[PDB]
This record gives sequence, structure tokens and C-alpha cells, in this order.
Amino acid sequence: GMTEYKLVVVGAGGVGKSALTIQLIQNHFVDEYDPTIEDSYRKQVVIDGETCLLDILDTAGQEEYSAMRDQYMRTAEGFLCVFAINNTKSFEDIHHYREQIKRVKDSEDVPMVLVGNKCDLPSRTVDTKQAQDLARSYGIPFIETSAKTRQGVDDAFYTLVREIRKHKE
Amino acid sequence: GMTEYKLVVVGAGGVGKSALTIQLIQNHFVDEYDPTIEDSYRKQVVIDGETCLLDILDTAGQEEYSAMRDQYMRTAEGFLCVFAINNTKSFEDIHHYREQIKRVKDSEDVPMVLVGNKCDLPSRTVDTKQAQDLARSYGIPFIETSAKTRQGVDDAFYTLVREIRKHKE
Ligand SMILES: Nc1nc2c(ncn2[C@@H]2O[C@H](COP(=O)(O)OP(=O)(O)O)[C@@H](O)[C@H]2O)c(=O)[nH]1
Ligand SMILES: Nc1nc2c(ncn2[C@@H]2O[C@H](COP(=O)(O)OP(=O)(O)O)[C@@H](O)[C@H]2O)c(=O)[nH]1
Ligand SMILES: [Mg+2]
Ligand SMILES: [Mg+2]
Repeated sequence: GMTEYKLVVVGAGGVGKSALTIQLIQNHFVDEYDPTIEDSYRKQVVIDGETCLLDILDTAGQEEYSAMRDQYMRTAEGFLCVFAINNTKSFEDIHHYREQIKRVKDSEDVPMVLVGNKCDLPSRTVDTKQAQDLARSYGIPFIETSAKTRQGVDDAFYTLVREIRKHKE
Repeated sequence: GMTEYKLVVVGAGGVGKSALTIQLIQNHFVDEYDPTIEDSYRKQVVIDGETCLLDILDTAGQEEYSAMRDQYMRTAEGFLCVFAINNTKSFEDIHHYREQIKRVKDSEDVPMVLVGNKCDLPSRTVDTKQAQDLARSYGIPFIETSAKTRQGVDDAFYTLVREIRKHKE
């Protein structure tokens, strides 16, 4: 049937993983989303003229057991690694998330996008060059996003889908 | 195996995409064809003395998933972009369709014809020069048609096929 793409959003708490998911799914910005809510979202889209379904797991803290986490991490085809451009710690924490994906997927070639969220905020502590440099080093795309403005949210998810398509071609 | 040309008709609802297809297929003008109906038509024709088959998808621009739509947009060889000369909005909407075509065909060199329909009407708000100028900008032909009078309907479709023949030359 219709192609399904299983995506997982990873990153340090507070970077805007839920705001980005919900912007994509529900086309609105939520100012408060309880940190501990972990859940998956399905949305039909058209990417480069291809009608497909995005199956997205919005991840929370790595403390608590999630039955959903097990299946997705196992079966996921693509990952958004999200940092916040006003959170230096979160950008420093990116290599971790990527090394955990490689280990769980037992593979050095997992489709991934590097996402710098909160581009709507005027004091960046993580600049464009540093983000471009990391992504280049990983051989993945970097996309600047605002969950509040919708800036580049579609771009990030569509770029991961395109990255998955190339992993099969 | 007889040569098949897969054509897709695109444009804003109400420009006469269905009227033009049915004029070509059934050699009559239909005043009432459900705006939301999308389907494909196959018709044997003779172009410049070549007996070929036209496989045309008359698009309705609907939301629900259609495997046939996806197949046609991916496998198509040529596109009619249709506006109505008494519909300024529809001519303004032409760039959107061309950009969708570029994205799905993964190319900036896709056989295309710009079609200005309803030249039987005296209330023209989109003049010949502006249509010629857009087509020149895109590097494609512009053809004036009337589904009701059957003016240039054959010309529109046969012009697209010739454009496809040159792409494959
Ligand atoms: N200005 C701004 N605030 C954002 C953005 N994304 C998330 N936020 C806010 O940052 C906080 C954390 O967002 P949340 O989605 O809970 O983060 P998560 O735990 O990483 O999923 C909330 O107050 C959000 O409203 C963004 O792009 N811009
Ligand atoms: N006068 C005139 N009316 C037309 C012409 N082509 C279509 N129509 C009418 O305009 C409307 C739109 O036609 P339709 O085929 O439904 O457009 P579509 O939605 O683009 O497929 C219908 O009421 C048609 O009868 C034309 O060349 N001249
Ligand atoms: Mg959250
Ligand atoms: Mg129609």
C-alpha cells in the first residue's frame, strides 16, 4: 500500500521535539508540552509528488520504560537529531544521540538530519558554521527550524524522508 | 508495441481540464463534469502520420491518496498546464503547477505546454502577450484553446507529444 516512513525525533530535553512534531502534525505551536509525554503521530503527506505516511515518535527522557520506544528504535528508518540554537549543551550532546542510534541499529549508515530549532529567538549561542561543520562531519543535512513560526519544519522532515529514499537507492 | 504517450493535465479547478480531455477523447463539449473526479483516458490517434496512444490523466487536485495519481506524476512524459483567459487567478496559479511538476519529475526540463482555454469568451482578462511572455520565460509553447468550439484542442495535445519526441530524440 501507501509507503510508511518511521521517523524518531531525538535530542536533549527542552530543544522543542514535541513543538516540532505537533507543528508538523497539527499545524500549531504549543508553548507548554509536559516533558514526560512520549507518543507517536501519523500524518499523510506529499513529498516531491509522492503520497506517503510519516510515522513519528516524539521521544522524552531516557529514564523511563516505553514499549513504543523499543519497536521504533528497532524498526526506525530515520532520525531527527534536534538541538536548540540557544542551548550550547544540547548541541554538545548531539554526538551522543547519534552514537546511541548507531549502536542500537548496529549500523554506521542510519538516515539522519541535524536540526537546529528556535531560530525565531534573537540570541543564538550556537552559530550556523558550527552546526554546518558537525553535519558535514557526519555527512548529514543541517536544517534551521522554528516550531513557533513553521520555518523549515516541513524541510527537516521531508529531508529525512528523502535521506531514507536514498538509503534504499 | 504501439508508442504510448503518458500526458497529465494540470491547472486550477474550473479552467476546463476535463472539458478539454473529453473534447479530445469523445469529440464533444461537456458543460457538467464533476470537479472532484480524477481519472485516466486512453485514445489511439495519428500525429504527423504516426499512430500512437495517448494516456491522459485529468487531474482534480484531490487530497485522498491515489496510487494512479502518484504513478502518473512519476512516470509522465508531458504536461498540459491549463489556465482560462477569463480567469486571472488561474494564470497566477500557473507557476505553482510547474514547480510541482519540476519537484515530481526531479527535472527542470520536462515537456510542457501552456494552454489558455475559453478563447470563445469575449471577457478576456489575461491577454495573448502576457501568456506568450510566461511561456517564453518557461521555454515552452503557448496554445489558445476552446473546449466548447474545439479550437486548438488537437493542437494543444499534439504540440505536447512533439515536445516529448524532441526530449527523447
Ligand atoms: N521560541 C521558541 N520556543 C520554542 C521552540 N520550540 C519549542 N519552544 C519552546 O521551548 C520549550 C520546550 O519545548 P518542548 O516541545 O517542550 O521541548 P522538548 O522537550 O524538546 O520536546 C517550550 O516552552 C516550547 O514552547 C521554537 O522553535 N521557538
Ligand atoms: N465557454 C467555455 N466554457 C468552458 C470551456 N471549457 C470548459 N468550460 C466550462 O467551464 C467549466 C469548467 O470545466 P471543467 O472541465 O469542469 O474544468 P476543470 O475543473 O479544469 O476540469 C464547466 O462549466 C465547463 O463547461 C471553454 O473552452 N469555453
Ligand atoms: Mg517533549
Ligand atoms: Mg475536472
